Amino acid sequence: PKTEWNAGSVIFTYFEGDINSMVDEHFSRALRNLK
Amino acid sequence: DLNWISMRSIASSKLWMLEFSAFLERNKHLFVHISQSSPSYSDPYLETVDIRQIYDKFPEKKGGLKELFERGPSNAFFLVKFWADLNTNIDDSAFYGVSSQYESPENMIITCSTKVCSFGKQVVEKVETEYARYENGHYLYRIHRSPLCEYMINFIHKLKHLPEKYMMNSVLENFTILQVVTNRDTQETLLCIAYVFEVSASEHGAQHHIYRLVK
Repeated sequence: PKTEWNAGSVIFTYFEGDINSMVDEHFSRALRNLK
Repeated sequence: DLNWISMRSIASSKLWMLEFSAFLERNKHLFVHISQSSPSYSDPYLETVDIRQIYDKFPEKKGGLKELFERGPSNAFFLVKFWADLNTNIDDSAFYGVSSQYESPENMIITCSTKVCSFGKQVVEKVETEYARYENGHYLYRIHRSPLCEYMINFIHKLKHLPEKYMMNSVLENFTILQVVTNRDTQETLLCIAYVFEVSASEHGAQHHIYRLVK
């Protein structure tokens, strides 16, 4: 996990790509041939 | 063994939630919000949900919800269903924040972990730590205006841009947040709240339902 300190808090990121891509991977899976 | 409060509200024997809000302001709009008032004995028992019913929506094995429940005390565990209010034009540059407040009889140092899970796999986690301030005759913990992960800003922008509310709900059905509040010294789970989401069917307004997790 990637680790970042920002504005008094610690953020752990669990994925290697870009954030925009992360959000898209969720959306595309949720909407793939939905009814 | 301070159970009466926890059967009736979001609280363990050692911490009680006053407020939780996620919002956007340039002025203000609440996506989701919880606000508890002082528990009365005459308040109803919360509804209970069997925890094994939600395990597959949060991480499992080592760092997981099941393991956590088996260890930290069982009266610490709650499930909140939110109906989020995404109907705001403030997003079309502005501040996205989450604020929360807890009271306790004990003076502690607490960490609050909020973890975004997609299809049960963990994605991002923000960890905040807060010291106690004495007030009336309790200790107050106030985690004020913390910015929201860019993951969530991006997610909210895209969630809002979907054309049909069934699609919003499909996106939300495998989206969860897990909040874990811990005592930093003894690391004793003080509160664990599992969040699940739909979008509100009102044109404006956010709603919630609070359940107590069991067994």
